[PDB]
Amino acid sequence: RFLKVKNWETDVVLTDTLHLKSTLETGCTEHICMGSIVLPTKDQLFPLAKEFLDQYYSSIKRFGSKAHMDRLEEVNKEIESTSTYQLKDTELIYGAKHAWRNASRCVGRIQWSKLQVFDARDCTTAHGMFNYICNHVKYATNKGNLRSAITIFPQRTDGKHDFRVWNSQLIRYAGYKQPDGSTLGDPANVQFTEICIQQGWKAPRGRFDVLPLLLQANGNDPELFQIPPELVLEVPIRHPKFDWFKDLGLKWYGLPAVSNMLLEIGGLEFSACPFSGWYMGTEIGVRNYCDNSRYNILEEVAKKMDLDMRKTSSLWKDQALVEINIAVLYSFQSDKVTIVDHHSATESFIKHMENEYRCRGGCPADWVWIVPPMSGSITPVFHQEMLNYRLTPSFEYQPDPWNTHVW
Amino acid sequence: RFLKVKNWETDVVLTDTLHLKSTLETGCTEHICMGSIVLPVRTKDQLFPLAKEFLDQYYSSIKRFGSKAHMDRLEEVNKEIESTSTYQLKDTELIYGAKHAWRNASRCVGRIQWSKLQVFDARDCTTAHGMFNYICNHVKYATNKGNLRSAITIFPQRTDGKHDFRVWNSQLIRYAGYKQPDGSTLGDPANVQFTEICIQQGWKAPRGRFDVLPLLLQANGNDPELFQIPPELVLEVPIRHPKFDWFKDLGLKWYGLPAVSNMLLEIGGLEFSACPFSGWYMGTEIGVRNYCDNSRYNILEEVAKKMDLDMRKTSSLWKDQALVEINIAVLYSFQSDKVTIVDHHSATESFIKHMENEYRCRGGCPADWVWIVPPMSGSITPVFHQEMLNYRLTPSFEYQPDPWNTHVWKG
Ligand code: HEM
Ligand code: HEM
Ligand SMILES: Cc1cc(N)nc(C[C@@H]2CNC[C@@H]2NCCNCCc2cccc(F)c2)c1
Ligand SMILES: Cc1cc(N)nc(C[C@@H]2CNC[C@@H]2NCCNCCc2cccc(F)c2)c1
Ligand SMILES: C[C@H](O)[C@H](O)[C@H]1CNc2nc(N)[nH]c(=O)c2N1
Ligand SMILES: C[C@H](O)[C@H](O)[C@H]1CNc2nc(N)[nH]c(=O)c2N1
Ligand SMILES: [Zn+2]
Repeated sequence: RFLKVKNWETDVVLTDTLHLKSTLETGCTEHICMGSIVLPTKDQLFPLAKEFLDQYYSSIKRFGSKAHMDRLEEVNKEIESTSTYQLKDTELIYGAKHAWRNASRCVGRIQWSKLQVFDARDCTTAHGMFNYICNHVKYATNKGNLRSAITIFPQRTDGKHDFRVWNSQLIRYAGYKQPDGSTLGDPANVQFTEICIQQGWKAPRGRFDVLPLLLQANGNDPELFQIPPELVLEVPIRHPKFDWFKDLGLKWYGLPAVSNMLLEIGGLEFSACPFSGWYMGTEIGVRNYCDNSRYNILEEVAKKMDLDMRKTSSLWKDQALVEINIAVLYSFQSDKVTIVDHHSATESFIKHMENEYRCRGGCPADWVWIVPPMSGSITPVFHQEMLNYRLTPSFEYQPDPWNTHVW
Repeated sequence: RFLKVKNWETDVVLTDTLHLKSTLETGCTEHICMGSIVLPVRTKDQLFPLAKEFLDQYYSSIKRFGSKAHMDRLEEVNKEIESTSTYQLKDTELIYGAKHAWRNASRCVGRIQWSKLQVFDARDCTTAHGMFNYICNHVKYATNKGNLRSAITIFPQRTDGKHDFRVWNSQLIRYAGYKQPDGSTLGDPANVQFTEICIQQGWKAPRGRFDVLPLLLQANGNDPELFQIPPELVLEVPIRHPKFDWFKDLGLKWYGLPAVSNMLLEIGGLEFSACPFSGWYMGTEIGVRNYCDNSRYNILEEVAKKMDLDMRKTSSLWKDQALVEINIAVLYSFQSDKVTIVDHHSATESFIKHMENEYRCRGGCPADWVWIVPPMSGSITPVFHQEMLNYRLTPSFEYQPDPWNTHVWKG
């Protein structure tokens, strides 16, 4: 019931009580751990609402007060006659911040309380969505000095009137299959790119073409919009020691903005809720650039470095990997675009865990995601035991909408 | 039930049916995953089912399930249990058992090799001197002048839990750790506690940075006794770097034979509390963990100093650079001296092939991702992108508490 986590580098031991307030299911059983698997009515709504409002009033130190009780009553009245309810602005802001706070896969949660919430619940059209998104992009980007934000569109109703952003991130590059047999641009985005072209996008057929947005409002068929190019801050990638690096032709965008998730607050479901913070360097340099199924540039870089690629045991992949990541961090810094390195981010996260343990009785955390994809054990999170459990409010994965939507 | 795992790099999907044979528990619940927690006297009653389960597996593996020889053995074990409260394994079953514990070790990336274990039966051993001799022979055999061979030595099983055989060293070969009055550590900080016990037992400590610890061996629940492994049997590799000539002057070396001696081997409900086993190193065990953990030799700073990396900011990735160089050095030194070692690229790649084969032939392969993924360069290895299912099969290797915590001292 009371659980301990040990840090094996420092011997520090923390006691987790927060997991008892856990609700959703992990996918693990007593017989089998699924820790590494990427994806493991009116009567339903009111307990969810109550649970949420209870934690809200408790957080503003007004638990069991006459405003608490009054609010529980009002919401129940609204559910009874309307079959849903509307959040107060204060509750929406709290819900959003807590969904980030509870994101067990997110290393960057030391920041969770600083989130700027943009209430777009008055939005009715795809055009409205595009406006709100450009405003999000410009506010968050802040000429390179990034600020975390989320923009929240209307909640699911009967689920036939869903707001969805079809893109997985507000800003991503296109991917194209070629007669050549290989892939140009980002192979992750090949399918989406074709859906764009099929909806009518004029693709420039380049390696780094910022995708158009495909916005769906009120359950209607989605529409295409190009983000104003001057709102998309991008960084050319150079190395502080290697002159030739720049000639690889590499760039990345400054704003990571996840747009395919579902925000659940008080049992209410926000299917379009793009949020953004800023990059940890490894996301770009390790995953985006070096994953086999991504830009996959390791082979080319090692070649420019004249390393011995005859034997895996020369660690040429590893040498090149480091240099790629040095260049990402360098390029972002030189251009004054907020980025954080994996040492600095994981250290801040240990500080955040300790804060959450003393202040909240725990911090749900998924070690498989929290440990950076390079140099794992030289960052402190590697040595830190973590307990993973699902708290609400939460962000949840949701399936790509093209498998769901009917035209 | 059919469980599916996906590789996110190749889109290859596998189907696990073997997790259905799993009985022991994980630490996890539908409400909490303890995937990253390091640690998440038997009855006649419980024992025959465990025996039966084991002998059913064994007899199935040999294509003799339900044979007269199968039923004979079940009856003979049944009788031996009711009569004596325990039972003895046939050599054939011991070997199979020990091979399977390795096969089932979900935290081990080296399992492609599981069927080649050399098993040394040391169940006739009665004394600590007897244990020392068995261990020397294991070391010499496993070492094989650098052409390492995997081996396990199995001492007598638990009886009443008052007469346990134990190796007190966590590995057969490890370096001493000495805590100094100024709070610094000399040698390996991981072994300070054990070193102090060896000293209290009368070991005369050389007090250098790489002093091979003596063996502390407990036979038959008796107080442990100390023994020095003959030095000529302890193969070591001085670490140097192919391009950096100053690297030798750090004065690093490491031993070639990784040999885990603190685990418990369970077969058919029997418990073997002393069962040292050994294979060969994956480079990162030494170059990443042993050298670069902050609570181990911690040489990152001193290496990056000699490399003249910019150390004023973590975002230079000075630590990541120094780490790659150290790991290059480890692999280079081992290869140069013809001591078996495997890089993390080659090891994880072989593991994926092992794992896919295990799915085809066996219906699954329990695997602990947290441990399988190497401690540097995670996602440029194929295992990072591989979904894994972790569950507990027997025969098994289990962690056990250190004996100085539990031992009744006789005097
Ligand atoms: C402020 C800087 C931030 C940093 C450095 C950061 C860092 C990260 C990293 C490295 C990951 C793993 C992502 C991956 O590898 O795909 C992640 C995941 C995640 N982050 Fe954060 N994040 C930040 C801001 C935010 C914000 C503002 C939110 C919500 C408002 C958020 C919510 C999430 C969620 C839900 C995940 C898991 C997403 C998934 O399952 O794909 N993050 N974050
Ligand atoms: C032959 C070459 C082998 C390689 C390259 C290899 C590699 C590894 C590595 C890298 C680990 C995790 C290491 C750590 O961080 O502590 C490990 C764990 C383990 N290995 Fe293997 N191994 C090999 C042979 C064996 C053998 C022969 C056995 C037993 C017969 C074995 C059983 C285990 C067990 C039980 C663990 C978990 C240990 C623990 O929980 O501390 N391995 N192996
Ligand atoms: C199948 C599936 C499930 C799931 N939960 N997720 C995915 C997206 C994948 C996961 N991993 C890479 C890719 N996600 C793309 C990068 N995600 C950035 C997260 C982030 C970083 C910094 C600031 C932020 F606001 C947000 C796919
Ligand atoms: C507390 C605790 C629990 C547990 N299960 N385990 C430990 C030993 C830890 C694991 N990680 C560092 C340290 N022990 C390192 C020794 N591991 C060598 C594994 C190996 C490699 C190659 C060939 C072999 F035969 C065996 C501690
Ligand atoms: C199979 C495995 O769960 C998968 O590759 C995970 C591992 N850890 C990860 N960690 C992060 N931060 N992001 C990822 O996309 C993944 N992928
Ligand atoms: C907390 C965490 O589970 C712990 O540090 C683990 C992580 N993964 C590991 N993986 C290996 N192979 N060996 C280890 O000692 C550890 N330590
Ligand atoms: Zn689990």
